[PDB]
Amino acid sequence: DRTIASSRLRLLEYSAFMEVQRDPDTYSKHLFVHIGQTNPAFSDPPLEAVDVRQIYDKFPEKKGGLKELYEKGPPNAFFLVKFWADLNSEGPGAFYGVSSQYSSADSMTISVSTKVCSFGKQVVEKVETEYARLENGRFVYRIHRSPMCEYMINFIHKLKHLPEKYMMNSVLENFTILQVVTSRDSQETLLVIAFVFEVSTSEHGAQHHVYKLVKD
Ligand SMILES: C[C@H](NC(=O)N1CCc2c(cccc2-c2ccc(C(F)(F)F)cc2)C1)c1ccccc1
Repeated sequence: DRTIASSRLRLLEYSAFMEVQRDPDTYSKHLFVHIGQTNPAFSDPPLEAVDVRQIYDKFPEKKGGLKELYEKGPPNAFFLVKFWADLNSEGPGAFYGVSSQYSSADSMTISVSTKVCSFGKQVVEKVETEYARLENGRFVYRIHRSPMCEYMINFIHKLKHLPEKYMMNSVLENFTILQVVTSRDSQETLLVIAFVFEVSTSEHGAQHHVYKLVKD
């Protein structure tokens, strides 16, 4: 279906942004990485596969770690997403947030873990609980303007400081984010997304690419 979905849950949209208030009337918002709600086109080809074994070490090993999650399954829930971040956006106290939306055929309470990882070691984990709302023959879950942690704020600023993009990509090669969305009381896994990043060498802006994770 070329979507980031598992039978239990679907990630409709994902956004990481900075917002600034130019004047009291006007606010400017720049998106670092963006995934939008797109309709599946009949024409579209299947998602390519990446052997999960090959990305194990980019994420912590023991627990909350790909190998273990993937053994727990369900293996249809596991995806990989490659962002090309737009790093061309400033002042003190602009707001840094992450805004996402999910859809389901059921109503649950979902818990969203987000581990920022460096060199496969996790530097921080957020945990968010989100509740179901009903629309369109589906239940949706909205996460509005969730704050960015400061690690990531410092990382983005200092990463933008670097003189050349190829350096940025050198730093990014051991930067990952692992996101696991569970049902809160079940702790059943609904959706796991591994995230890897590259700086957009084009001025084309934010791009992404989705691959299914497999264990042949
Ligand atoms: C709730 C909050 N979520 C986050 O902080 N984040 C971080 C930033 C981020 C996220 C998702 C996708 C992409 C990015 C991102 C990464 C890199 C770059 C670039 F351009 F710099 F490479 C640009 C955008 C989610 C959180 C709080 C505490 C602990 C962990 C998480």
